[PDB]
Amino acid sequence: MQATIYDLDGNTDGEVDLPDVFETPVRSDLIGKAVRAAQANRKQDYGSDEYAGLRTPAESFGSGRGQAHVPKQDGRARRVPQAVKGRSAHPPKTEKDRSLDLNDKERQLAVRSALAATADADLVADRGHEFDRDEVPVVVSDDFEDLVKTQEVVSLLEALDVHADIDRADETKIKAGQGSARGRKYRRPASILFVTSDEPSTAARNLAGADVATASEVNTEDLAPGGAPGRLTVFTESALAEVAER
Amino acid sequence: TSKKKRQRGSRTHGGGSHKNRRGAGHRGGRGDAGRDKHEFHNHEPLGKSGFKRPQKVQEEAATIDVREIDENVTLLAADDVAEFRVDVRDVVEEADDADYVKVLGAGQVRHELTLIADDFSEGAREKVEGAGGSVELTDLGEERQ
Amino acid sequence: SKTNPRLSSLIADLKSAARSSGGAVWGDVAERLEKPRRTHAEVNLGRIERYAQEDETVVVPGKVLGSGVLQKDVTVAAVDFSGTAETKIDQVGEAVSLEQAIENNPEGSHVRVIR
Amino acid sequence: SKQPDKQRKSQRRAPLHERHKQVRATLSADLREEYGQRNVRVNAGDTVEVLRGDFAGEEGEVINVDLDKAVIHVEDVTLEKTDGEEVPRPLDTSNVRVTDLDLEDEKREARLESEDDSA
RNA sequence: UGUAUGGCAAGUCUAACCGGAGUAUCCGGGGAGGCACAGGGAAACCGACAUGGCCGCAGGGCUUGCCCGAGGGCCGCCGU
RNA sequence: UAUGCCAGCUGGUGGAUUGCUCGGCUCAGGCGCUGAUGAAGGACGUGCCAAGCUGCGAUAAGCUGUGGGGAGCCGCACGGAGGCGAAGAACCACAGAUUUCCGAAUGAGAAUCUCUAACAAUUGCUUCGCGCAAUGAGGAACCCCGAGAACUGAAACAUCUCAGUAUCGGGAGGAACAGAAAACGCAACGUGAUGUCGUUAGUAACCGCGAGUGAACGCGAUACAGCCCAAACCGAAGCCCUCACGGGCAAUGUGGUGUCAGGGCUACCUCUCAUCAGCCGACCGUCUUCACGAAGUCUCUUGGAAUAGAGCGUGAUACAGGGUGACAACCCCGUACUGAAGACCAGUACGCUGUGCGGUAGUGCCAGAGUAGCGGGGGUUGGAUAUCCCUCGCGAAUAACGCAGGCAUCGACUGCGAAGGCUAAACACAACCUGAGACCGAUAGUGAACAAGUAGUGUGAACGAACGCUGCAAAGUACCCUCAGAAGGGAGGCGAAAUAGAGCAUGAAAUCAGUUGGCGAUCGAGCGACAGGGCAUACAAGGUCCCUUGACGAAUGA
Ligand SMILES: [Cl-]
Ligand SMILES: [Cl-]
Ligand SMILES: [Cl-]
Ligand SMILES: [Mg+2]
Ligand SMILES: [Mg+2]
Ligand SMILES: [Mg+2]
Ligand SMILES: [Mg+2]
Ligand SMILES: [Mg+2]
Ligand SMILES: [Mg+2]
Ligand SMILES: [Mg+2]
Ligand SMILES: [Mg+2]
Ligand SMILES: [Mg+2]
Ligand SMILES: [Mg+2]
Ligand SMILES: [Mg+2]
Ligand SMILES: [Mg+2]
Ligand SMILES: [Mg+2]
Ligand code: NA
Ligand code: NA
Ligand code: NA
Ligand code: NA
Ligand code: NA
Ligand code: NA
Ligand code: NA
Ligand code: NA
Ligand code: NA
Ligand code: NA
Ligand code: NA
Ligand code: NA
Ligand code: NA
Ligand code: NA
Ligand code: NA
Ligand code: NA
Ligand code: NA
Ligand code: NA
Ligand code: NA
Ligand code: NA
Ligand code: NA
Ligand SMILES: [Sr+2]
Ligand SMILES: [Sr+2]
Ligand SMILES: [Sr+2]
Ligand SMILES: [Sr+2]
Ligand SMILES: [Sr+2]
Ligand SMILES: [Sr+2]
Ligand SMILES: [Sr+2]
Ligand SMILES: [Sr+2]
Ligand SMILES: [Sr+2]
Ligand SMILES: [Sr+2]
Ligand SMILES: [Sr+2]
Ligand SMILES: [Sr+2]
Ligand SMILES: [Sr+2]
Ligand SMILES: [Sr+2]
Ligand SMILES: [Sr+2]
Repeated sequence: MQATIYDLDGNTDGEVDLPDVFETPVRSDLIGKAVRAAQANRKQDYGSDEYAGLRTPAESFGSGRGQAHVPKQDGRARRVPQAVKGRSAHPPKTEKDRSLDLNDKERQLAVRSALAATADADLVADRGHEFDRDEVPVVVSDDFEDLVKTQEVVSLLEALDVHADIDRADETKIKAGQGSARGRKYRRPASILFVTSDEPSTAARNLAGADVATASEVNTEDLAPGGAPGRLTVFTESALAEVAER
Repeated sequence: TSKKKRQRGSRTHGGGSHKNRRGAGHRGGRGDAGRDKHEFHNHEPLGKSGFKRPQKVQEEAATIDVREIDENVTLLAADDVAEFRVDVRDVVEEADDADYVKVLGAGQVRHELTLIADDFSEGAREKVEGAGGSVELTDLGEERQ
Repeated sequence: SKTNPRLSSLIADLKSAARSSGGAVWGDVAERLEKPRRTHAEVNLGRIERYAQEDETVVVPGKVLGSGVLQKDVTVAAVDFSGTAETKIDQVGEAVSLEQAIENNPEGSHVRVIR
Repeated sequence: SKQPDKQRKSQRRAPLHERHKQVRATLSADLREEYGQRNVRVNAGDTVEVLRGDFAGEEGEVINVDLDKAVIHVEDVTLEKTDGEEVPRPLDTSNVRVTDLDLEDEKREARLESEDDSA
């Protein structure tokens, strides 16, 4: 198919061949597997102190005093898992491998499939993104990489009738649960992904829910946050071309 | 839901009587204990057998069947096409870390092939010559005597 | 339960064809594809060359692989073909997806199952 | 850091010279334009207007600035004790706005006027 | 050692590690080596059915019992 | 109806639950020695009031200088009194001063004190005098050299295993150790110091050939770096202390040459850019600290409070995180961007000074002995005849010689020079700094969020808890009554709330007081399930139910 290119004013400025990868059949299961792995692979190893609860010479009295054979020290039950202040029976272990392997071919296939989901407006809308547009992804001239002000990107997005999505992402959610006590109080909707070719767009990055990426290393998570295919994206003419041989 | 996930409430978690799952007694001893007594069944019998020659006196041949060569004739266009002439040494993988290259005779030879290798099996010659082909022994191949 | 969305559609389409059109093979292929992956067909070209005949579509209730030589001018239909298989087949004949076969021959006539 | 515990900790355990920034209040429109700053370190001489508590709307002179508890006392912003005595109701500077400055100090005035360093 | 699902397939996977980067994630690179592609024999050493026959399930064909019959079953035959 | 049973209501008790996090746990990056110039640790002091912690040391929560910083301050700790600060205090960084006693503890001795100048003790140098010096002890683990179990496994058990593990003795460093082949032996026309990582591989090897134990060469990576003596031939041409004078060392050899691309000597060609010694001395990067730093505190409504809802508006290379009377990019700290300093990389790289590489011919001049090697006895190892080591005994050659290539001997072939020495980098750990988290959230997570190694236990080694939450603001309850009363009670005042009034957010169950419904002093015990009656019932969140008759009408059935 053919993708329409847009200038920094939001006006049509020619068109290019939408690369074959965008024809890759959408495979949500493979995409989800790839995202599950990237998410797992960044998780840190943890586990309670291996000696926790074991620092005691507590002994059991055995039979004779009308009591349960539970190790005691200074009249207090110690060590055993059923004892308050005792060890943890089957606690988290640092030695545990918390990573997930994924074949290169299988992962690359998911990257391509996520790229293709970006070319389907119905899917992009099913994912949740708000926009008044028929064509998708949004293709823009390489001059986009020269923008500096965040607001100059706002003007372009409004002109491209794609800014509605940023309004959707302009709502933080204060999560339920103790994540808050560990620095995970907020969360917010994922909006537009900007794919450039030289350096990620500094001008578009602070936009609510926006994610910036480069054609050579844009991944499954960029294209399908949380494993959900069809993210509202905006490529750069050069980015769109380079993303073809991924 | 998994089997594990369904165990809460069962008390015994599928072990039968709660007197079963204790120490190594429930296994009849640790590891390969009793391999000649209580648990002799389906166990390689005790004993020594044969010998081993030193690893540096052992030869490791790189083999290939005529079937593999023949099925990929047209594809091996990067190799001579005479009245197909093929030096098997450039065909076989692992030929580098092997003492010699040997052509075996499994399958058919539906073309006239001129094969060059360090050795050939009787059946390999019979089949190659049988389809109007020739077999050429390398200088290294000049050992058989 | 199957996890691949496309495999699920294929099976649903095979069923629809077997029920609506005069097909019986499609329904047969569907039941087999519903079985575990390890039971699915993994066929090399050598087996196709040996049992296939022209103007009789080869139906593989699995995947076709590139070992062996195919000379016959046959249309091979499968769930998937390896890159090499599809290449070798298209040289002397034609490799087609089980989805196209259901469209060109919903009645499932003149066809041979190979595994 | 991004961790809440360390953030609150560094704020509570900050040394005296670092507590000045915990008693800063935004400047009025005029003052912002005059000194090229958005806010300032409230001094016990400045005039301030309350913008948030139950005293929202009241103006007065800052009578005291306590760095230990990072809070300020402002004239007439008081509570009446049981015995009738009138005591100050401490204010967080972030709920306040400076409307006039005490520039008796050459150093403060010079600090405010310079462009490189703020105050 | 099984099983279910998924990728790739006569192949398949990279390990350490290297470059990049949005810097523990991730993108590219890395096939060393592993398992599979031939076995038998202590060893020396030698080295195999891309099919020859008959049954026949599914499925296909036909003029509706008769054909073709993958897989499967019973044999031949081949390597040691 | 008493004693009393069941359920509930009001108030207790109790501290579950929910919410909160000043603490933990784990990972990652950085960094890394201290001490006779008396450390680390301990004791005892030290404040206006001062018990604990923290700090400090008779100059005692501190003194001085420089830079930063700034109108406040006088630690945790929210009192009183008093004081300090524009003579620029507090606070911060760097540097310096002071720094009791015990402590390696060193003049002798001692449970932190005493007695009459002290490197005690062992060493090196030596002006032979403690004159100049060294050692000692500490440190989370890591590291190197020694000593070295058992429980356990083998379903017993002895070889074997657990395991060179636990634990002990000695010792170094920021890392250790190893290391420039008498190597390897994919046997080669091949590799080329050493660690380490991946692999080779549970392979070879071991083993009551049981259970089990278990490499290497090579390969792919990381990092890369090669040199110095002894002797030959020279023979005082030398070294150390001292400002010098002068002294000490040194023919039992200081110093030159030389170090397997062997060397030396005699005779030549040529050239040096190798090496070694020394001078200079970073970039970048990384960790940390710091400066700067955009944009609303607008309207209405609710509220004790607006960060809420509705409306209007703004920045963004900043929509990480935190604070602020409730959900905050725009109120405050910060965050992006840019910049600055220190530490580490590293006295390294580069550059430089001096030195001088190398090659031919001749010369049996030189080249590490209780060694190589063999035998007895042990241990150890995968090491099997073929591991490494200890011990007893025996014991060689001299490069024309010798050792190795997994049994011995001899020959051939290939490799390599032992019995002298040094050596950066890449790798371990986590005390210390910083960062991070699908970790725990106060019976959890550390033993320890609090007085925590606290209180307390034991002669001692050693053992060892529990205790988090008023409120937006102390506004932390004036006055009055009562009382033996700074108690408590009553009334009252504050606040949105005192049923927020001090282990003071919420406030479960067990359970207690009072009380409501039902039962109750002639009656029987798994306490109930299911049917059916009594009595009881504010609303809300359920709205059905009863009787006449009629319609339908299974099995059954007058
Ligand atoms: Cl062998
Ligand atoms: Cl096949
Ligand atoms: Cl080699
Ligand atoms: Mg515990
Ligand atoms: Mg919860
Ligand atoms: Mg200014
Ligand atoms: Mg003494
Ligand atoms: Mg035993
Ligand atoms: Mg052993
Ligand atoms: Mg080491
Ligand atoms: Mg036995
Ligand atoms: Mg061992
Ligand atoms: Mg070896
Ligand atoms: Mg010398
Ligand atoms: Mg605890
Ligand atoms: Mg309470
Ligand atoms: Na303890
Ligand atoms: Na009891
Ligand atoms: Na792990
Ligand atoms: Na049991
Ligand atoms: Na390979
Ligand atoms: Na009684
Ligand atoms: Na350090
Ligand atoms: Na005190
Ligand atoms: Na001091
Ligand atoms: Na000394
Ligand atoms: Na002396
Ligand atoms: Na046993
Ligand atoms: Na026993
Ligand atoms: Na043994
Ligand atoms: Na090799
Ligand atoms: Na505020
Ligand atoms: Na050993
Ligand atoms: Na011996
Ligand atoms: Na050797
Ligand atoms: Na507690
Ligand atoms: Na009732
Ligand atoms: Sr007893
Ligand atoms: Sr079971
Ligand atoms: Sr046990
Ligand atoms: Sr037996
Ligand atoms: Sr190879
Ligand atoms: Sr303070
Ligand atoms: Sr304070
Ligand atoms: Sr691969
Ligand atoms: Sr067959
Ligand atoms: Sr090297
Ligand atoms: Sr020597
Ligand atoms: Sr031999
Ligand atoms: Sr408690
Ligand atoms: Sr009252
Ligand atoms: Sr009836």
